[PDB]
Formats: sequence, C-alpha cells, structure tokens
Amino acid sequence: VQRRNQLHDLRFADIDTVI
Amino acid sequence: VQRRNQLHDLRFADIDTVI
Amino acid sequence: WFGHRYSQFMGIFEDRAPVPFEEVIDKINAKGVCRSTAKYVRNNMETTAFHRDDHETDMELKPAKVATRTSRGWHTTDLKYNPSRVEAFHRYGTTVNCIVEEVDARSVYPYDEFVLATGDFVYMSPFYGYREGSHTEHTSYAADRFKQVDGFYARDLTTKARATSPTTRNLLTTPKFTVAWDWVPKRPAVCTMT
Amino acid sequence: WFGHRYSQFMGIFEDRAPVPFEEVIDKINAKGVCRSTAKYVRNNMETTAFHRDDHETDMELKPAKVATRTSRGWHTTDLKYNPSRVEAFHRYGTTVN
Repeated sequence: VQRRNQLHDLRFADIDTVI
Repeated sequence: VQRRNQLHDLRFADIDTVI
Repeated sequence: WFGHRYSQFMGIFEDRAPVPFEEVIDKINAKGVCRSTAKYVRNNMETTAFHRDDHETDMELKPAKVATRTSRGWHTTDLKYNPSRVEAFHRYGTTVNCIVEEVDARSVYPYDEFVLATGDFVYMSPFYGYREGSHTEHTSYAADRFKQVDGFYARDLTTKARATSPTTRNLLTTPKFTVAWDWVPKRPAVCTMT
Repeated sequence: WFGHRYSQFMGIFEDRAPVPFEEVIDKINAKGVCRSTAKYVRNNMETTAFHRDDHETDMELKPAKVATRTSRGWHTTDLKYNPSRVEAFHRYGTTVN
C-alpha cells in the first residue's frame, strides 16, 4: 500500500516542471 | 515505522514550552 | 487568528522540503550547518520559506534528543515560530527546521527500489550509478535529481571528524527529501541464496 | 503569498472527492471524459471546485505515467495550478484532477 500510494505523484502528476 | 515516525516531535521539536 | 483574550490556529501547513545537493555538500558535510531558508519545487512552483520570516543565516546542526532504539539525528531548531499577537488579525509564521537523519535502508529483489526507516520509498536502484554499467539500473527520477560524488569524505556531525577513507556518495533529491548512500557494485553485494 | 523576489506556499489543502454516479456513467464510461469541476459533500457542506478557477469543461482522460508493478490508471491533468503573481498578496489556486 505504501509503495503504490507513494507512486501517486509519479503516475498522475508532474514533479519536475516549474511554471 | 509508526514508532519511529511518532517519536519525531520528541526528537526534533519541543512539545512543552509555551512562548 | 488573534481574538480578544485568546489565540487560535486557523491553519498549520506542514511540508518536508529536500535539501539541495550543493547545500548537502558545501554546508552540511563541510561545515555542519544548514541554511535557514528552504527553496524547493512544490506543486510545480518554486517556493521559498524563511525561518521566523527573517533573512537567510547559517545555523548549526545539533544532535536531536535521545530516543531508545533510534538512530542518530540532527536538527537546527527545536521551537516552532508563531507570529506575534496583533489583535483582530490573521497572521502567519514560518518555521524552517533542517533535519539530518541516519536511517536504515532495505531493498528486495530485483533491487529496483528501496525503502527508508521512515517508510518513504525511493524509486531508484540502490546500485544505480555512473560506473561499471550501473547506469543501466532502474531509475524513476529525472537525471538532474541524481548526483554521484567520487572521493567523498564524510564529516561526522557530532564528533566533527573527517572520514579517513573516501567513498562514492550517491545523492538523490526526491520531492520530499534528499537521500545519500554509499555506492557499491551490485553483484558482490546481493545474492538470491543464503 | 507573493513577497518581493520570492513566493511561498502559505497553504496546500488536499482533498479527494467522489465522482457522482451520473458522471461515471454518462461522462467517463460513455465518452472517456471528466468534468473539470468537483461538486461534492464535505464536512456537511456542498463544496464546488473549478479547475484553474475557470468555467466547467469536459476534459479527456489520458493514461497515467507507467510504473513498475502497478495497475492501470487515467487522469485529466498533470500540472498543479497556482495563482499568478500579484505582489504583496495572498492568492488561491484550484487544481481538479
């Protein structure tokens, strides 16, 4: 559960782009 | 993990002092 | 919110910000200090937080309070900063606490990721690197989130003593923290038989 | 909060809202799209959030980024919306994914 939930931003978001 | 994370304030913060 | 004869927390926004690579090398490992400011990318925005809403200063890392069956830790601030009272007003106060924690890390086969004692996953192979074909190991992060330092000498935060033997230091900046560990070749380090 | 030469998150309120039944049937299952707005009951109040604080539109569901040993996922937005800079002000921005 921790593994799959902590992948949430890597799957559904973008952690690198700065607007 | 719960034990070590719930010690966080008792290690890195102060839970008693009132400014 | 500062009411009459009482104060109430309207909100407490709590975040964990990675320490940049240059701060880990130049400030923490070289001088045992942290910047009082946290500048990091959160929610696709560059955000900057100032401790006590003051100017940036270098603050000494001191050992954390001892806890049983707990690894070593260091931090800069032990008190939360709240804004001074102004009646009939909402005010904001920023606290920045630089925290360094030695943790145990565990990885299961095929060793494409590992976990920390805090329960945080790192989606990079423990054996990822730049040499001996370790660049083919799994990584989920961007290339600029990873750094490898050759001839790295670890300076202890408590005894202030520089390490005798150099290591190859892997540093990875996740959106919440930065994790550093010694790089070793995979084949001599792990096995599927005991 | 937009200070001078710097911006800081005063707060980030994160919530998960259920997709109404009619949206699951008529929009997601029939057309593979989601409304850009989230209307739901939270804390005994009907709350409505607009993506980017704009008018409601239909947004296509696209496959999520691949990860190892994870199941299939789809989402509409990959970027978090933050309010544009206005100096010496607190501003709010809404993201609906």
